[PDB]
Amino acid sequence: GPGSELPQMVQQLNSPDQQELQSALRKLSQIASGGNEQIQAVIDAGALPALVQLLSSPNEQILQEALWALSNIASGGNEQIQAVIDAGALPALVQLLSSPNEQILQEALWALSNIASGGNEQIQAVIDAGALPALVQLLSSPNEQILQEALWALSNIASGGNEQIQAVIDAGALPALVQLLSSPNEQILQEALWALSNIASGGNEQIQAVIDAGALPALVQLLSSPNEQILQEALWALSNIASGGNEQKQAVKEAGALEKLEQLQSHENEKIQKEAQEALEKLQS
Amino acid sequence: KRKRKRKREGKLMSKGEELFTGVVPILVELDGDVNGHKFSVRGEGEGDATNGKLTLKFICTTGKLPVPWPTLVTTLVQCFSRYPDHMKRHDFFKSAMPEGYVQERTISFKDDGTYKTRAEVKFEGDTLVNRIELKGIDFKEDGNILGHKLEYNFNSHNVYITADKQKNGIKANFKIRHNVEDGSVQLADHYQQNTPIGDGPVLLPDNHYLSTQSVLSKDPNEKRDHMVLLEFVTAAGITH
Repeated sequence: GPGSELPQMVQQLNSPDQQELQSALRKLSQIASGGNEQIQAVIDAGALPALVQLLSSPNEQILQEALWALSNIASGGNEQIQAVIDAGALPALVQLLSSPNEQILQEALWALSNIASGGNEQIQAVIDAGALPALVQLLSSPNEQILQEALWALSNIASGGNEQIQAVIDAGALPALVQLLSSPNEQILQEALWALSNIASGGNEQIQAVIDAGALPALVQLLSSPNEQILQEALWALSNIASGGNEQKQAVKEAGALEKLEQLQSHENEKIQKEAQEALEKLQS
Repeated sequence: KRKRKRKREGKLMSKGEELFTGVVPILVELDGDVNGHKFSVRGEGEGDATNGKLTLKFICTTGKLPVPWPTLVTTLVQCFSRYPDHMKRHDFFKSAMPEGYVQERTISFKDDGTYKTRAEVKFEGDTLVNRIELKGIDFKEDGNILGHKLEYNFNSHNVYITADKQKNGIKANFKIRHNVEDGSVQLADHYQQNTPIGDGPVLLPDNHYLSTQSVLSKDPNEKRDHMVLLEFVTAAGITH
C-alpha cells in the first residue's frame, strides 16, 4: 500500500524518455487508487501539475493513466478536489469531452462527476470552465455509458445554488431530460429523475421551467411504476415541484397526480406511505 | 425546505472497471467443429456487471446444433461478474478491457470426448464481443453429448480463480455436472487460462471464487435451434 520513493516519481514524470515516464506514471497512479491518506502523499509530492500537463499528451496510454489517476484524486476529500482545480486540470478535462476516443471521454466525464460532487464553489469552477454546453450535447449520445456519466455530472451541478440550476436550464438540458423520462433503461431513468428533482428544488421560475418542458405528464406515469426507487423519486420530484406557488401546485393538479397520491397511502411500503402523506399535505395550502 | 442529492461517481481500481458501469451490449460468435460436425452460433444481449446479470439469446445459424446447448454455456464473459466493493482490486477481467483478453480452455467430458476452445473477449466499439473457436475430438456418437442425452439446465456452483503472475494472467480449474435424462450425471472438467491482449497494467487477484446461477429457456416464437440464457454472477471469497 504505502510507498516512500514518491519525489523521484514526480521527477520521472517530466522525463524525456517515454518508458521511464510510463513506469513512474503507472506506479504513481496505482498509489492514487488507494485511500485519501495515499492521495495526500501524491499531492504533497507535487504530482498534480505534471499529471495536468499530461492531459495534453499525444499518447493515449499516458493520457488514459494521467486521467484515471486524476479522477481517483477527485474521488478524495473537498481539499483534494480543490488541489485538482487549482492545478488547472479543469480546462484540459472540458477539452477532452470532444475526444474521438470514447474511453478517454468516459474517463474525463467520471473525473468531472467527481469534481462537481464537491462544494458549490467547485461546482461553479466546472460551470466557468464551460462543461455545461458539452454535457448537454452528450445527452444525445447513442453510448449508454456516456449518457449515464453525463447525467451523473449534470445531476451534481444541479444540486448547487439556484443560479447554478439556472446555468443548467439555460444550457437547455430540460428537453433532453424530459425525453429521457420515457427511456427503457432503469439506471438512466433514475438519473434523469435525479437531475430534474434537483432542478425542481430551485426557485418558482426554475420549478415552472421544468413544467414548461413538459415533465409533469411523464412524472404522473412514474407513480404507477413497479420499481420502488423510480416510485420514490417520481414523488421526490412531485413534492419539490409542489413547493412552488399556487401555479406550481395547480399544474401538478392539472396533470392528474391527485388520485395517484391518494392510492400511495394504502401502499404496503413504509417509506413511500410517509412520503405520500408529506406530499399531498404540501399541495393543500 | 426541499431535498437535494449529490454524490461522487467514486474511486476506480482500474480504467476498464468504468466500462461496465451500466448495461453493456454483448455479441457472441462461435465457430464449432465437433468430430467433424461443423456448426456456428450467434448470441446477442446485454450484461450488467452492477448486478451481475447476463441476458442472451444464442441461435445455431448452420441449422441443428450437433451437441447439447448446456455443453456450450461455459464457452459462450466473466468481465460481467459483480465484484463487491471490497474486492474491486481483484477484478482481472474488467482491468484487461477495452483491449480485452484471450480465454483458453480444455473441457474433458468424463468417458467421452474433449473440447478445446480459444476465445478473444474485447470491446468492438461499445459492444463487448466474445469471438470463439471450438474444436471437439474423441466423442462417442451414442454418448450424452453427440446423442443429446442431457437435460436442458445448468447447475449453480463456485469457480475458483487463481493468479498466473508469470503469464500476467488468470487460471481456473472447476468441474461441471451436467444432468443426464436417465437420472445420471455427465461430468465436464474445465481447465482455464486467461491472458491480456494489451500491454497495459492488469489487476492480478488473490485467490477467490465466482458464484454463478444459470437459467436456460426457449423463445416461443423462435423456429431456429436456439437458447435463451439468464445468468447471475457474483465474486466472493476475500474478506474486509
